[PDB]
Amino acid sequence: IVLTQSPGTLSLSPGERATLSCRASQSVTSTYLAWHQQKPGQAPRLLIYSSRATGIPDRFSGSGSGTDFTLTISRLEPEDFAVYYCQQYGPYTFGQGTKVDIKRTVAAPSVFIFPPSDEQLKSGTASVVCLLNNFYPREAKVQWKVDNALQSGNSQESVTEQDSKDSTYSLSSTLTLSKADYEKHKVYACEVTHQGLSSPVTKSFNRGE
Amino acid sequence: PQQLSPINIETKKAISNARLKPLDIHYNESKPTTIQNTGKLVRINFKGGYISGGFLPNEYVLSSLHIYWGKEDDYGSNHLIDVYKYSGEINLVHWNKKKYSSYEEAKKHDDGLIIISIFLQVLDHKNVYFQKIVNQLDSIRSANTSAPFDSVFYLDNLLPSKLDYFTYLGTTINHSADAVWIIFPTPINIHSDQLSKFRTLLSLHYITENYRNPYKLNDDTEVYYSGH
Amino acid sequence: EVQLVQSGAEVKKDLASVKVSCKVSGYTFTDYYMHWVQQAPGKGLEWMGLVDPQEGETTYAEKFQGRVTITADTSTDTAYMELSSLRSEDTAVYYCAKESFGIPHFWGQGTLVTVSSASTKGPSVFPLAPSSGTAALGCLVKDYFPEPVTVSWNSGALTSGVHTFPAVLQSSGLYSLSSVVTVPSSSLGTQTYICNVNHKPSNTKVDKKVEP
Ligand code: NA
Ligand code: NA
Ligand code: NA
Ligand code: NA
Ligand code: NA
Repeated sequence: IVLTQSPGTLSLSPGERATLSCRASQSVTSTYLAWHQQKPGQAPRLLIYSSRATGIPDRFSGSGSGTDFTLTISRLEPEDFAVYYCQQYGPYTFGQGTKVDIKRTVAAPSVFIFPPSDEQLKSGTASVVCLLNNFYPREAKVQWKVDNALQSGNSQESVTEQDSKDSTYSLSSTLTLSKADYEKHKVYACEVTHQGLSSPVTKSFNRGE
Repeated sequence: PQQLSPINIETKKAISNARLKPLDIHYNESKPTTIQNTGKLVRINFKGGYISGGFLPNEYVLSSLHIYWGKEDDYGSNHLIDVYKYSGEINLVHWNKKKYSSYEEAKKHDDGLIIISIFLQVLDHKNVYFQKIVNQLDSIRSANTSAPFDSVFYLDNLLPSKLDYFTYLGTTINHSADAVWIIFPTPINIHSDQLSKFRTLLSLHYITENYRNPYKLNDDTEVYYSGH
Repeated sequence: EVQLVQSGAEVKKDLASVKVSCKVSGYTFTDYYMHWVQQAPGKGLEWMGLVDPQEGETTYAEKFQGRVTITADTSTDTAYMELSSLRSEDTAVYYCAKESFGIPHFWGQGTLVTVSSASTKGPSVFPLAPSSGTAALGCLVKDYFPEPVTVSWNSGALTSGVHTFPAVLQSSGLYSLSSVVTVPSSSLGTQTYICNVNHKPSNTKVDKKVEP
């Protein structure tokens, strides 16, 4: 039944070798496992079923048996950086997926807070944005504080895809409150922890300033 | 009413009708396309080929072929002749294209389908023609798996030496549709090693046997017999 | 050679039934199996079911059982996929796919079925002005349905150093993205910065000057 791929996400550069792996709970009878590539906003693509699909280049190669299988890409390329899936057939359950991003030097977020506009406050709601820009790795954390009261559950977030020119991720964070609730506090702030940062960074403002 | 299939054929109770002309089989133009393991059986799909003559209103075109077998070599066909059972059974499926828009439609009517039944008997003789099918089985070991039939094969070569036949109004083996059966009691012969590859195919567990156990011949149902 | 042409994206109210289609060409429809697969936005692939087009025999995954119906029209070389009682969570991209060696060999392009009670509303664009050697500024696009919405800077002139984020679905049912750009702080007061929001489903073109 259940397949789990390793790692969660696999970071590497072009030119070198990629070793993707999928492990299963029960024996994959007669070793019927297949590997699919999926680039973003696109249809999946059958790579292998250790059998080559026609159209797929000599770079790729699969192997394994039982409950341990491995996709191997000797000599990487830029187009090869995608999300990868392992499927068990011969049922048809899919692996949870492995994201192959690009290995960049440990960057850090340029953090910027943004208060709500007066035109929005007219409506009755207020949005407090926090931007974190061009960092690596993707794993970042943001904590909202209103009068140093630590917030959760009123935050929502986005993340950009890995930017193709500088190999970094940016991150929006939209804190949302009503105007009545917003106009009963002073010090709005966003605490940004990140691995690249040697210590936690804060950014903030005081209402009406 | 509906007559479930398969059945036992009481040769002694079969009635002989003069309106049966000789059956006319034109598989000379029929080349196989893909071979499939359905999870339940081996299916071989055909492009071209038809049957005519006999009791048939018109030409019926060849759609596909099914293969059945049992756990043991001695007992694995669907239909039975006086309670005797052969090692396995080929079912060649035809439909009424002259009349209907499609096979899909043909299934909906009792004049729509005609299934020829060819019996497989395991002797000590490797069947050179049947081997062509056996050679494919690695490609379709997995269930719900289709693959291009990767050799030259003339379906005409699987025909019995003697084409006298029983016929009755039954159903498809899975009971999905009414169907008329043409059953040649003279079997073609194969080797035990050939039939054994089939039992290594995976199911939806392995497909060690896939035949359907017989049903009562209905009171109104008649089985006709042609003397060739 | 082989082409699978799926029906266009759909937007459906709750408790409705959609019927996504697949138009097949370049091979014998009935000689191979036909699969269907789900992909919710962001999450991975999940096998929904299959059909033998020759006999129209299907087997579905037990997870989707009852609330799905796969069919095959041998006349029009068209597979179909019918979702029964539609829910918020059924918002996903649905792929038809031709089988070839036990598995989905050639995939179609998917069909983005989207499920919401939310009516077609146009956005409200609000500025994200800084105060304070580089500085960030942007536009918050808010309270809109459905996707998508395009954003550009200075009528597509300022592309460099820009980041348009993906949307987030608010609890109201309406989407809300933000677009930003990093600029030199020295060119804050001098240079003008305008965001060009375009939301086609409500014909809502909006341009917004961004100033401290
Ligand atoms: Na009728
Ligand atoms: Na049944
Ligand atoms: Na039944
Ligand atoms: Na493809
Ligand atoms: Na001022």
